[PDB]
Amino acid sequence: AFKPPPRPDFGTSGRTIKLQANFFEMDIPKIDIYHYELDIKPEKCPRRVNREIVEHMVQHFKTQFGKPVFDGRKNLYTAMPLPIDKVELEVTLPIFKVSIKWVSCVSLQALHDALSGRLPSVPFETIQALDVVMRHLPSMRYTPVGRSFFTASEGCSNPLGGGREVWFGFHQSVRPSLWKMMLNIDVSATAFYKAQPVIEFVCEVLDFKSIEKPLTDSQRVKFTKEIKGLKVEIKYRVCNVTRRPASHQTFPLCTVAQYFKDRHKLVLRYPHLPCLQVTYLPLEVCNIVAGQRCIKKLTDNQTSTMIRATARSAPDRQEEISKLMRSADFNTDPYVREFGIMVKDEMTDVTGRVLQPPSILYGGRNKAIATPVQGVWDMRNKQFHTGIEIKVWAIACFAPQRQCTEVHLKSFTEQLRKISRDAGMPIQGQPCFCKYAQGADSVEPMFRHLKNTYAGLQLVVVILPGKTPVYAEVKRVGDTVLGMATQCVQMKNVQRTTPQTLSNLCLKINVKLGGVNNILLPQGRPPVFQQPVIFLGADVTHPPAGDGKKPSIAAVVGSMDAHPNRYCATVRVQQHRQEIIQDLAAMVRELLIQFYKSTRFKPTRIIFYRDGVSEGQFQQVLHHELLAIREACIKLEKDYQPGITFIVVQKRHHTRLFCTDKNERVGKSGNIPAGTTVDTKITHPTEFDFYLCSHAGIQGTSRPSHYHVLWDDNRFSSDELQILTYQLCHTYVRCTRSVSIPAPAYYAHLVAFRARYHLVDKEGRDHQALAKAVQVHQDTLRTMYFA
RNA sequence: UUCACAUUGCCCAAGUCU
RNA sequence: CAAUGUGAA
Ligand SMILES: N[C@@H](Cc1c[nH]c2ccccc12)C(=O)O
Ligand SMILES: N[C@@H](Cc1c[nH]c2ccccc12)C(=O)O
Ligand SMILES: N[C@@H](Cc1c[nH]c2ccccc12)C(=O)O
Ligand SMILES: [Mg+2]
Ligand SMILES: [Mg+2]
Ligand SMILES: [Mg+2]
Repeated sequence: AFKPPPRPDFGTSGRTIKLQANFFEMDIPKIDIYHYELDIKPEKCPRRVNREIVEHMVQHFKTQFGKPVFDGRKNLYTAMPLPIDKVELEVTLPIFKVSIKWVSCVSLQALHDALSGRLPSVPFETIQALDVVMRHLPSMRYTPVGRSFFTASEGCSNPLGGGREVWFGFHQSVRPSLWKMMLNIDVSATAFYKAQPVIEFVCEVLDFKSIEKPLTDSQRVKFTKEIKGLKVEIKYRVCNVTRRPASHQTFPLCTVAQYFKDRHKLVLRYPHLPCLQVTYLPLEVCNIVAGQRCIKKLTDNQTSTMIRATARSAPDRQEEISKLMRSADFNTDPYVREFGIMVKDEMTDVTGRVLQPPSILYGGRNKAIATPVQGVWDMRNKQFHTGIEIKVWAIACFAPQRQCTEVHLKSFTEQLRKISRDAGMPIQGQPCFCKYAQGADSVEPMFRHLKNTYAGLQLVVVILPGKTPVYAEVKRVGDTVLGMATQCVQMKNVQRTTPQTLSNLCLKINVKLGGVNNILLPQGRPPVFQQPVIFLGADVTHPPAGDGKKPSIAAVVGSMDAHPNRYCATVRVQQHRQEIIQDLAAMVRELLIQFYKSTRFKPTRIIFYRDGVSEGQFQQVLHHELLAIREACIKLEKDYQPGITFIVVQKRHHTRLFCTDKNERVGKSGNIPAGTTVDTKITHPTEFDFYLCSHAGIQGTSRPSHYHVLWDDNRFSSDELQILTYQLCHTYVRCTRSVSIPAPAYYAHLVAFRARYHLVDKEGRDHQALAKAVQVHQDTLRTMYFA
C-alpha cells in the first residue's frame, strides 16, 4: 500500500500518429553540484525580498563566491564548491544576517541513472535542484505565479477596464522522462492591476472619462471595495478609504491637505477626493504598484475579453509555445550554462497510437449499433437499450405566463413526445398536472401536493425563466426532502425546441427514471469484464479562491451493472481544502453493498479512478484511500480481498500534444483525434502512466487526460488498461460522445457539484448541519439524480 | 437549467515584511 | 458547477 507498480509493458493497439509535445529535452552535465542552507533574520520577509538579499550579497562577497542559484527560502546551489563550515554574514537593503552552511552534494549522475533503469526511483532532491536552477533568473525578472511567470507584454496594452489588464506568461516545470530530463513549457495569461496613478484607477473603476465635487457614498464604497488590500507607492498596502475628503480629514499633530501644503510644499489638485489609509495618503501622490495579480472574480465583460485573448486553436498555441522558446533562449541564461545545462529549442517528437473506439449497442427492435467517428456518434434511427415508459408526469412552470404561454408548453410537450417515442422512451400522454407558479416558496407545497395526489408519479418537468434560486430549491426538495425525480428546462428551450436539444434532454430523463441509454458492445469489451468488477469514480471539489470556511466536497460513485452503465452515488462534506477523502471507507462500503443488491455478485476487482490529485500528493492520498478501500472490504466479509487498481486522472496539467502533420489535424481547432494515446518518451521513466486524449477537441487546444497507476493488484497490461479507460469514456449517458475523462470520474464531479447546489448560502454542530444538507432522500439514494 | 469541448476559479504549488 | 466563448441530429 505504498510504492507504485512498474510499467508492465508498452501498449501496442491502434494506428500510429506523429506528435509534438511541449516538452523540451534537457542535456544535464554529469557533475556534482553543491547544496547550501541559508537562514535570514527576520524570516518573514517575502520570498522576493529574500532573493533580493542573496543576490546583492553574492555580488558583494565575490572575493570573500568565485554564480549560485537560490530558491527564495532556505536552499542555495553552486556548480563548483565554496571555500565554506557555517558562516554568518551582514547585508544592507535599499540590516540582515545570513547564515550560509554546507549540507550535502547533489550528483546529477545519480539522476542520469534514475532516468536509466539503474535506479528504481528518481531522486527528488536532484529534480528540485534543477528546478531551482531553471527558475532563478525568471523569478527576479518576471512575476512568479505558481509554477508560472508573468510580465507586461511590451508594445501591447490589453486593458480589461476597471483598472485591470491582461499579462501574458508561461508555465515552466522540470520533469524526468523515459528519454531525458524535460522542460515542460506552456503559454498562459492572467489578470493584473495596471501600474497607473490611483486617480486614473478611480476613473476606470467609477466609469469616469476624465477626472466629473466629493464622491457619492455609492462611488466611495465601490472605489473602496476595489482598492482595499492593494499596494501603492509614492510601498504601502491600502486598508481603508476615508469618509472625508483630504480637505477636512484630520489627524492629531492638522488636516491631510494642510500637512502636504506645509511639510512637502504640495498643494493638492483634487482636495475634494478622499484619502487612502495605509496615516493617510492623498490619491494624487499614489501609483498602483506594478505586478499585483487580480485575485477577485472578473466581470462578465472582462471575462469575455479574457476569453478573446487566451483562446487559440491547437496550431496557434503550438506556434506560440515555439516562438516563446526560441525567444526565451534558455541557453543564454547565465545561471543555466553555469550548471552546464543545454535546453533544446524544438518540441520533442513523440509517437502516439490512435485507439479504435468501441461500438455502442442500442436497443429497441432493430438493436442498432453505433460507430463513433472522431469521438462522436448520434441517436438517429436508434432506441435506448432499456427505455422507460412514462405514464404519470407533471409540469411546473415557474416562468412567467406572458413569456412562456400554454401554447408554448403544449408545443414543447408534443415535440418532446415525438422525439421520446423515436428514442424508445414513450411518453404515453399529456401530463397529469400542469400549473404555473412563482418564487421558491411555492416549490415545497407544490411538490408535496404532487406526491400525495398522483400515484405512480415518475417525473416533474420544471420550466425556469433562466438563472434563478428556484433551481436550487427544486433540487433541495426533489433530491433531499421528498425524493422526487425532476428535470429542469430553461424557458428559451421550451419556446424554441430543436431535435438535438430535445434528444439530449431525453438522454437525461431516461437515465433519471432508471433506464439504460446504451451499452458497450459486450463482445468488444476487454477481458476484465469476464469476472464481476466494480468501477469507482472519486473526486473532491474545493471552494473558490479567497474563500475561508466553505467545506470541500467528496464524491464517490460506483457502477451497478456489468455493462457498465448504471451508477450509484455517495457524497460527503469535509475539511476546508482537504484533498484526502476522509470518509472513503464508509462510502465504498455503501457502494459495494449496493452493487451486491443490484447484481447479486461480489466484485472480484475494484477499479478506482481518482480525479485531481497532483504528483506531490500521490503517496499521501494513496496511503489513506487505498487502505480505506481495503478497510471497506475487510469489514464486509472475512478474507474478502478483491484486486484493487488505483488510477489518478489529471485533466489540468500542462502537457499539450500536437499533430506533426497538418494532414492529421481535426476540424476548425486542429487538434489530435479522439483516441490518441501516448505511453512512451515523455512519460515516467519507471512507473505506469499514460496520456489519453479520449475526446474530440472542438475548441481551442485539447487537454489530453493523464492517467497514473498508483497501485494494481490486478496486473493490467498497458493495452488492456488503456483500452478499458478509453471505452469507459464512451459510457457517459448525457451525450453521444466520447468524453475527456472516464464516465465514473465525470459522474463524481456532477455529484460534487450537485451537493454544492444543495449547500448554496448554507455554507461539530456546523458539520452535522452541512452533512444533513447534502444527504439525499432514501428514494433518491439509488438513482442517477445527478444526471 | 439539453449537452460536450475550451479559458479561469480547486489538492500540491504559489502567495503573506500621517 | 459559476462566468465567457465555440459548437451539435
Ligand atoms: N453476469 C456475469 C458476471 C459478470 C461478469 N462481469 C461482470 C461485471 C459486473 C457484474 C457482473 C459481471 C455472468 O455471470 O456471466
Ligand atoms: N455485507 C453485505 C453482503 C456482502 C458480504 N460480502 C460482500 C462483498 C461485497 C459486496 C457485498 C457483500 C450485506 O449486508 O448484504
Ligand atoms: N491482495 C492483497 C491484499 C488486498 C487486496 N485487496 C484487499 C482488500 C481488502 C483487504 C486486503 C486486500 C495481498 O496480496 O495481500
Ligand atoms: Mg477535484
Ligand atoms: Mg500548501
Ligand atoms: Mg457554461
